[PDB]
Amino acid sequence: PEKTIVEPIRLKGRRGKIILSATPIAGRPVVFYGGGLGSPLELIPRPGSNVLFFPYGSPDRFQTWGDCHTCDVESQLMATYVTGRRC
Amino acid sequence: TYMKIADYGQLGEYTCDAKCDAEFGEPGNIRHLEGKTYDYRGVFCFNRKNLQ
Repeated sequence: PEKTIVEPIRLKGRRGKIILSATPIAGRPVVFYGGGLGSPLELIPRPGSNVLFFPYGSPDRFQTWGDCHTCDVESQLMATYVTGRRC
Repeated sequence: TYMKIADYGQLGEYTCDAKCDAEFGEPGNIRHLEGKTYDYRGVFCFNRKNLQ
């Protein structure tokens, strides 16, 4: 119980539905980072479920146009939260 | 490549009179220098998906 998970997210949908594989606890803000986001951003999940809606308004986009060591493909977006129960 | 005049050197002194002679002095100097041209190059690439 009280496990913590960092896992990559593969965005799905034109409204941006994110499915987490562990149902964040209850009210702890799950945090998304990487994936061009200039700063980590927090979101509250719905209790018991694991579906989130990504805010379409993006905070930042730290793109890297022009690079021949990685072909500036992308850094993938991750997410971090805690799962399971307390007692 | 291009020429350059190092120095004209001295030619002829204030000789005396009644002296059937002259002095060869000291000739000048002309050097011949040259120079290259250097290149400047670079490279940059894309991914053709975000570019589209």
